[PDB]
Amino acid sequence: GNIQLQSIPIEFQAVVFAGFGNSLYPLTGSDALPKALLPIGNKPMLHYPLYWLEAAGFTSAILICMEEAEAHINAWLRSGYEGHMRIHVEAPTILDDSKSSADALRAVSHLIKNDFVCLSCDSIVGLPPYTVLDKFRLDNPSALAVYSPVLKYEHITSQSKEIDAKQLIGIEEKTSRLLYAKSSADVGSDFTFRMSLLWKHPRVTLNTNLSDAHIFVFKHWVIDLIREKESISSIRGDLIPYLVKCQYQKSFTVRENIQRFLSSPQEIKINALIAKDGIICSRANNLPNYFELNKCIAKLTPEQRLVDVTVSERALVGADCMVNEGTTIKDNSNIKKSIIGKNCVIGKGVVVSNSILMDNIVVEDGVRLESCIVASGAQIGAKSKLRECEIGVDHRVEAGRIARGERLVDME
Amino acid sequence: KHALQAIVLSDSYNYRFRPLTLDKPRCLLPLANTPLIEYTFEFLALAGVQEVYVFCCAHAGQIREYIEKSKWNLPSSPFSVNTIVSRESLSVGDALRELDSKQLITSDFILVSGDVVSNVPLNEVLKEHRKRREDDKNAIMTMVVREASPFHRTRARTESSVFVIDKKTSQCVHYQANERGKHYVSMDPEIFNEHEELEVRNDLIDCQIDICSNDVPALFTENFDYQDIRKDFVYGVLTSDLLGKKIHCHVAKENYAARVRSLQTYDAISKDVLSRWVYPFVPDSNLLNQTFSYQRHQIYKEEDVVLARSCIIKARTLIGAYTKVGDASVVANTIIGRNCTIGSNCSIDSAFLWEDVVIGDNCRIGKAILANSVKIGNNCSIEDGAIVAAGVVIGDNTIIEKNKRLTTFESHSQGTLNDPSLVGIGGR
Amino acid sequence: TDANLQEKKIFEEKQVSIFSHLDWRRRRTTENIPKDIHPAVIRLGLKLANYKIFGSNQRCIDLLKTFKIVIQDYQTPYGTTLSRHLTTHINSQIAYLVSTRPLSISMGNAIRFLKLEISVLDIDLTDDEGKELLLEKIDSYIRDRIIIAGQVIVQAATEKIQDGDVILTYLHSSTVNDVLIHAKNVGKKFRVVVVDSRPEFEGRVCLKLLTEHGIECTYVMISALSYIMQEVTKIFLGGHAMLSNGALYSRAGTSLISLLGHESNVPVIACCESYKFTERIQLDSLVYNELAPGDQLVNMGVDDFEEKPGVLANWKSVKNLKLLSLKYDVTPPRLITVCVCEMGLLPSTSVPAIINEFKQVYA
Repeated sequence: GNIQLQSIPIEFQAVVFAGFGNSLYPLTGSDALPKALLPIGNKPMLHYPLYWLEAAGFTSAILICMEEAEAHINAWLRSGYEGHMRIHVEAPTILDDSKSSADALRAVSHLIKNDFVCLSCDSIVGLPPYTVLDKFRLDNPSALAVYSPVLKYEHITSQSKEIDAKQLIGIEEKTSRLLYAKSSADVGSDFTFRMSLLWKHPRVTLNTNLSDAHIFVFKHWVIDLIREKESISSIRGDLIPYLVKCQYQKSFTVRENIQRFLSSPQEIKINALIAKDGIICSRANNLPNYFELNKCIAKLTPEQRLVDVTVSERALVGADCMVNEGTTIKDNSNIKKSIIGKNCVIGKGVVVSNSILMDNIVVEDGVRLESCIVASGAQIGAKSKLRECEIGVDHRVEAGRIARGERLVDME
Repeated sequence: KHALQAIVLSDSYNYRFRPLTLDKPRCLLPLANTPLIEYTFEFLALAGVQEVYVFCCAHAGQIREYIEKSKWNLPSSPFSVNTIVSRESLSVGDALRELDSKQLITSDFILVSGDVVSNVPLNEVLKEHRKRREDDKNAIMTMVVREASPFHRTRARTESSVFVIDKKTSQCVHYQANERGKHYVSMDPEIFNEHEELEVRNDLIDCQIDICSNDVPALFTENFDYQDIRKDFVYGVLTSDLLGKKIHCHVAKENYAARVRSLQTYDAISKDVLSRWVYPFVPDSNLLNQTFSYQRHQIYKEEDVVLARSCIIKARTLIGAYTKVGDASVVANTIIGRNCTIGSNCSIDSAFLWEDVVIGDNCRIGKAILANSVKIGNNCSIEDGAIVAAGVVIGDNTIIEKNKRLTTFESHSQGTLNDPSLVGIGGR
Repeated sequence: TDANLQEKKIFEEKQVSIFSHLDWRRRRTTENIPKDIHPAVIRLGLKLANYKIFGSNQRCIDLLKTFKIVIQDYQTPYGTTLSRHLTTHINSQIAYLVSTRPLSISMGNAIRFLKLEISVLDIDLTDDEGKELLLEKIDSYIRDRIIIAGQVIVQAATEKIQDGDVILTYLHSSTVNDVLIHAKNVGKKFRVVVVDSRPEFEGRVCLKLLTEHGIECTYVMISALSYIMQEVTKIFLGGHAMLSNGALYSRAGTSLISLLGHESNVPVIACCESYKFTERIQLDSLVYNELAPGDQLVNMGVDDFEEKPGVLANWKSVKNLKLLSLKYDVTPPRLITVCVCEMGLLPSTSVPAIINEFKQVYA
């Protein structure tokens, strides 16, 4: 039907990713549930980067998935996704975690006609979308990212799983342009700065407080570069710095052919320069890799209301917690500062504090879950006492009491 | 209460101005018909200084003579000035290590490694300095610099440097020069764990004006190897060689602050003060009871000045008193001392003339520096980059090539007395 | 929208303040945007509200070659033909394209022209037929009315420049810049005076442009006019539009420039293009104008809003104290000695006849 491309043409198309859950080891193991399906507001993590797009004014977007997860996603896409957009799904057989984000986008080179956006399944944002596009719509840059202050964890020092380690970003405040961006481990000797850079934009501010949210917006032409340049594994890792070294250091003169060929957004007047900027604010905006899933979820206090279709017997208590559908709490058991997914069951004498419960989980009688996180289908025996522990998928633990550890199936 | 001290470091940058420093010290040569140190002096007075000491290494008598007879010796002087002599070619630190050896630093104080033209009220910088001091006594030195263009015509290789400051607390955490063989900028990332928001700046001008605390001279005695402040000292601090202590940078965003040091700086700064950038430090304010007056297009004249009718005066040019100018002669973008005499039908462009200088008819001159009381005959001609000394008269129908400095005494340069100079000699 | 309500407040905004009527309402964001809007319009829309040194003339161009793409990407529904519906589509563009920044006169007249040619084409021509001539009709409207007339003016304006002049401009008029730039290449001996003013110092960019051609220039702020005018010999002015009475309509200080020039007996040359003329007529510089936000005045120093903790920063919450800044005023003809249009050097009062020399060309 004449709905989406009749009167007005399109401006951009959106792509989102699903990268195996790499760093989220105790939760991304089994193929029963993938990264993009882990709940957050008792709602799967994919819901948020999409809600943005839909609210941003997007009738349909594109998702990149891995064959091991093309099944359940659609199943959730066909039933569960609260939104209204349409999602072309693509899971090319070429995928293999040795081929990171950019390589995946590389395979879907053909389905990109206009300028485009690149979110991830974990691009949890509350940032108002107009502030992003209008910026890109105004400056007409060759690229545009986003960054936010690193997430302040209410908990402090449990384990030094540095998530994304640290990212040092150097920008020029007025022009918004981005001039430095590289992770720590790549340069640990002496942090080089080609002074030849400074003699333009001699004012380079740079923060260590900032983290990425994996929001990017590019003019179309770059997609050809991804095709021609096979040595681009991840967008963050390879692409962005590859662009920033071209913003100066003109000896980096692999031909800028891709600019000239008919890609004019029609009179040839933009080839003068290539550029990219950044943008920040102080709102709900960051990127979960394990450690944040506890916090990014905790950031869903905005849900300041009620529970539905559940059964909590008298002599029980639940307050300000977030609990999804169908689950059950038996007599004499308490929940506080904790969230619980779908259709889980929790016996008697149980106590769950500051803990995160996935979907379809059974909790035997009289246990304690002090600030733990448990995957879907898992199972826990009675009289068990876990603090600061994780629980793998579909796993059963019996009567044990251990802290700090990450209990999981024997898996051999 | 608190005695505000300050020390000027003359002679320490007597290098480039070799051909004329032998005539008289550089602290005493006239910038715009006004000696250098006066520009530095009123700056000092503008800082509210109450006590000043000056190191000397050349013509100390000739230096002290002016000082004793200067207006800064009178009771109206806001500060008592005393002079100190030492070895020649005074490398810094040796001054400081000699300084505390005399024990005369009451509290915080300032430092100037030469002669400075500026007009910035430092009174703010002190309370900006004494504050963060009174909580962290390891606050050693406050550096003041001028925000400008990276390619600014006043940013020279000596000042062409790169600072890295904490955007919150304005603390310099890394510094390096800009020598022609320094491609990369490197620094150890131990700072990031101790600093959130940083700013890399190349748009600065190392005015080399430094607010120094009380420990500084004694620290130099504890660290005798330090000879250059901007190379040995600060680097030692940032490298934690000199440990547990930190400095601070104050970036000026208005008014003017530059240091006369190179021939590449004199001409520039001279064109600055003429462009009013150091108001009120301008000829028409007439600090030393001169008789100057402003005229449009930055033309400056004094009383009792002889101008012909056919003589034509372009822009950006000043003229000292008692000075005559021949007929049909053209002066443009040059400064001229007092009591000078200009021949007829001559062209003077972007030159620099001093006291009672004589020039004959038909002479073409550009980008030249003429010392005190030097005569040039008619039909002569100079060109861009030349330098003469006192009395180095030139005979009629003569030509001088570029960058060919002269002198009146044989020591290391060329040229002698009378007519034959480049072609032919007058003594060698 | 709120419709008559938000259209009744406007006609309630008629009280003590002599600026009660001046429409302050803006839209600097794409929030809550409608869907009847072409992308390239939005970019242009954001350009208007956010660009500052732009659009004495470049708007009309950037608007037109954008309009082509709109009609190009447009296609009429099967029911009605082309001309029966195109205007309503464009009407929905300008309505958005107003809330970003009110229309110039150069833009408004072009729109009034485009809506005409829409209503006059013959129905026989199909879509791909009907579109193709419009672009030419537009591309001609650009070359005939704008660029050529510029080159004609630049020639005619440079004609009355004399070796030894000292001429004065005020806040970067792309036309008058092209004049002085052209004047240097022909070898005319002169030098220029540049008058800047607060807030957004639109004049320094003219200093940059001229200096990048090696022109003896002089930069002084408007409050020093009494001084520098003695030096000046001629005054050039590029206007936003000229009025039916012969008054020149340009930015804030355009009047004082013409004023002191008269009281110093220097001429006021108004370089403006014919289509900018308007049958409109106004006496005081307050009936019809356009506001710039007063927040930009808070900037105390010499830079755009940056590290400027002005003591006024809370004026929005201080009663009896409200800042403002018009960006257009009306200079009467008695000061303007001549306007130079592509019809030649004309007395400013001779404008409205030239407008009548168009309704003859157009039926």
